Amino acid sequence: VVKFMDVYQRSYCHPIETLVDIFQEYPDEIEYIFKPSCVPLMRCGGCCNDEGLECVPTEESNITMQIMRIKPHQGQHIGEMSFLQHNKCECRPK
Amino acid sequence: VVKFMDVYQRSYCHPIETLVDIFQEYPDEIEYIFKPSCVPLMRCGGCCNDEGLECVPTEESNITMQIMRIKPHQGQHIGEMSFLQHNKCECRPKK
Amino acid sequence: EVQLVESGGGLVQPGGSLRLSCAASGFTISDYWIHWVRQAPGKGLEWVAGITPAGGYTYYADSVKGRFTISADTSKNTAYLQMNSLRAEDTAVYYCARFVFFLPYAMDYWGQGTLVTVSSASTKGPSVFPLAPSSGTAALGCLVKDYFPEPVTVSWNSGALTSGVHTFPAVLQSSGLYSLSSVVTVPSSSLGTQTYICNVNHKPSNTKVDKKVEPKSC
Amino acid sequence: EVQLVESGGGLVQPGGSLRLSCAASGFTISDYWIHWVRQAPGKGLEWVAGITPAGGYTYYADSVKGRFTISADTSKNTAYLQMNSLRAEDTAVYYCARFVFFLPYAMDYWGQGTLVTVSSASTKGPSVFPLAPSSGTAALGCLVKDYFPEPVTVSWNSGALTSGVHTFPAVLQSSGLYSLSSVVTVPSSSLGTQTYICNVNHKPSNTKVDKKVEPKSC
Amino acid sequence: DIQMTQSPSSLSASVGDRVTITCRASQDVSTAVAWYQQKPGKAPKLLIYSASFLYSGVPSRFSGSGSGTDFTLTISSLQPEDFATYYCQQSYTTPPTFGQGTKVEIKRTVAAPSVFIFPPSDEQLKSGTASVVCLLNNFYPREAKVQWKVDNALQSGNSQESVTEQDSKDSTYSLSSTLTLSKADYEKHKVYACEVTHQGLSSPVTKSFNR
Amino acid sequence: DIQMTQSPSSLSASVGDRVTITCRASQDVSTAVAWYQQKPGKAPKLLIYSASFLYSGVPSRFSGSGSGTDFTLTISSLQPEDFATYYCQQSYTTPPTFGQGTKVEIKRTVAAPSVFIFPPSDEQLKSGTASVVCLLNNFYPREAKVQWKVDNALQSGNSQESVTEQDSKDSTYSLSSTLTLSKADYEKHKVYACEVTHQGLSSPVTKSFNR
Repeated sequence: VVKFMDVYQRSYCHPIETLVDIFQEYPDEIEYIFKPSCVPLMRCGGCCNDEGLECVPTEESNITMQIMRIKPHQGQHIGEMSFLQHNKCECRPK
Repeated sequence: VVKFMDVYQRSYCHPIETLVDIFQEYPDEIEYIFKPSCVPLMRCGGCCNDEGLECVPTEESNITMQIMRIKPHQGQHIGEMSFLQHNKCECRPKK
Repeated sequence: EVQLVESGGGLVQPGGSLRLSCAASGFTISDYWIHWVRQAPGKGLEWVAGITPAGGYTYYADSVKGRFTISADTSKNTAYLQMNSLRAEDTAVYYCARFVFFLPYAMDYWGQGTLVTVSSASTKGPSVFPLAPSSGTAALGCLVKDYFPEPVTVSWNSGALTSGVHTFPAVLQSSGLYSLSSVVTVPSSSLGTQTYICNVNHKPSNTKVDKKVEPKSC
Repeated sequence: EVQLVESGGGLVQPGGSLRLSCAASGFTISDYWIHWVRQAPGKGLEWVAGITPAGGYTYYADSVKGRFTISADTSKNTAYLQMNSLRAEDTAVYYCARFVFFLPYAMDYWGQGTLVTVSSASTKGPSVFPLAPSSGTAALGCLVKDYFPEPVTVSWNSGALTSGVHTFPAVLQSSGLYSLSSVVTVPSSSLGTQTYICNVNHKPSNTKVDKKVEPKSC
Repeated sequence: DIQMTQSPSSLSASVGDRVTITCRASQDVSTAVAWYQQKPGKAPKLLIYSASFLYSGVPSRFSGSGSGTDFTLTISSLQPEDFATYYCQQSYTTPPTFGQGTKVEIKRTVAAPSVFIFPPSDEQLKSGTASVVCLLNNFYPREAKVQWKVDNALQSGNSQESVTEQDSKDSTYSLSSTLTLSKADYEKHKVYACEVTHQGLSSPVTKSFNR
Repeated sequence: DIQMTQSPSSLSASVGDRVTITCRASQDVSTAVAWYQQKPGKAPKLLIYSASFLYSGVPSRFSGSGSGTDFTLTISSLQPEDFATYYCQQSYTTPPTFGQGTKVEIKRTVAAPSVFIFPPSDEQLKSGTASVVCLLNNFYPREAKVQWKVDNALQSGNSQESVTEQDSKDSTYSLSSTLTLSKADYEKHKVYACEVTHQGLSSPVTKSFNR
């Protein structure tokens, strides 16, 4: 049974690993299909417990992953793609 | 630089810790505000790399958590609330 | 009746320790977070310690970090502030207070305060001296001289007389001892037939004194 | 021309080991997953080993798990299939093939296959005997008797004679040795003036025979 | 790192006056502000929570308003009992802080002090030190000048003062001044005089006795 | 755990016939099915990927349809070179599995075998045993009966057969039957006969030699 303060601390606005579709980070590349179609990225999430307050980043870094770029019915190559990550988060008014 | 097979494996349908707002789990309790307003649950996420395949649970279990139920301008009490969690996941064809 | 009853302050050595109790009654303490606010002599309220809503982490004022530690025994329904290696500038009235969500971000019940006074000096009881009336209405009183620490209490005819009473704040003599006055106006026809007695109490030195106050020889 | 060249098979004792290579030319192997498929004498294709789209884990057939391990050396552009404590029922032709995403979930290039044959027996080269014609058209041939393991190759007049040639599937004699016949039809006017030589090759024993075939005494 | 600045630091207002205390947070904090009244020495009391809500029990003449950085305690009609130090507090973004406070006193008409002097008790003289006490009684405003004279020689450095908190019915102050000197010094001087100057006095009043 | 069941296991069809092979997954696998043609002993070749797409370079008569649990290979007009074992394969939901396979043979007209017999070599007779070979050349159907006689006594348990894969130009088989026995046995009998029976023979053909 998870104690009140455990839940509160663990649920409040931090960076958490988050599965993000690549297409949405690079909407311009519709000719392509990617494998995997999504990546694990540290992104702000959780509750501000407060309201119109909002859990946003205040510190970012880029991370570079090896991803398969597929041209359907023609070819496939592993190249490198870079993705935005979130190191610190904060609860800010919107 | 993350190697292809790492990303692939780490990104594929599994249970991953997920931050879920309590109100959406419990739509009927709008007279209350909860603290926290969300909880960390293990839920199916990730990609099936495939398509109208979908990442759904095949094994579930409950977990009980201490949540503050608040009646606004009147009072507050820490109660036990129960939440669904996902133990196994699997990519399954859709409808 | 909900209330918060603190205790356990008083006089400590510099470098000594104290632990304040904040006992809840009429409610269950585990459903709240108990914050601690203090106030130095003639200065504003400074927030001290408490679990904060942004992150749920116990947070401490900079001026206090690593010496003060809140705890709580929910079977005693009490919360504590452990205070270590006390500096002279910790000297304050410490309040505990009920931090609440239902009245968003507010503190609705407070304890009465405990005086914590940090000094290497020692408990001294007061000398009590009459302020005899001289020459419609006349003034008399008691000088409550040379006591440490605060506080002192003063009443007149064991509580019967409150009209006209004016018990002044203590002031801090250059010797390190405090001294205050208590004074009362009464009818001049009454003096010499009526009995006026001040009742001094200085709880820290276990000292209680009743001085009769009458017009001097002449 | 993209292709996969395998090698590394041949003969092994039970409990012995072997490693198959699957070399890529004309493309870069790190962009693909190489799977392995095998075919035991006159049975179906059976999937053996390879990384799998649902999860990206190396997966193995149950009959093979704990003994077979794939791997790869990208500087050599080569995939390997290590096979350990091999049993009889691992006897088969092993194919490697290129699993691909751009043709979703398909294998578009395959290796030629290698025969892995698991047996305590050792290499035996064939005896080659004429199958001499007798008395429009006549038949003649070569009996390629008593050899192990497969395969055996047979040609006629060093490749020049290919029409009317029938080289039979080897058959496993109860002795444990293979035997086959290769045969050819020719015009009967031809015999006794034209020369017919069969060229037998048994690469496992490094044996290479040429046998002139012509009508016996008569 | 967040601050809270109250305006003004202090004010005097007549019974009946609309009083507005403002409170300006250097960073945004929604409606997560409360106001507390604190009577001298006593525990603070919750007046207003979440910026505009009136804590149950509190009289209707207290109200709160604002969000973001600027906030306002209003008292529509000031009562004599309302003298106190008012605080805003923020508790929503760390660290929780208070404003400096706004001391409210009640303005009322001028009232001259009644002045009395007390020589030192005979018992105290035995102890070897000697306290002479001067009482200014029930006067407004607070600002009064109290000077000690000994054989008509103005003193300095050898006295202390204390003031009473404002009366809650007539809104006056009271003051005690204690001249302390050794028995010896006391014994070599005859006239001991207390000289009060106040706005309520057309000229300075002097109360004195002879040893 | 997933299975794939092709129908039929096998078939004969004429040059020109539409030939439909079905494949039945026991669970859903989208359009995730490939079809491979394998000629005997040779590496499989990809025909169709993603259930319906024609792998570049493969003739247009081959086509693919289906999704879920039922898929279909179709050869619109069967050619003589299309004799093979055809497989569906499922490689999308682990474990990857193949169908059992479907052997296609080319149905063509009846063709009697040409029958020949060979006596053992003098060379072989030195090693102490003797192989007597009989050829049934270029015939159809496959099914054929070969009997060995030695001075007219039927043989049994001492002969072995092999059959040729179907000819890609003229769709016939051939068959070699080998009679094996000791030199001693071979030396005490005179007549050696091969008795073929076929659909294309009105009555059995017998080719023989006298040692």
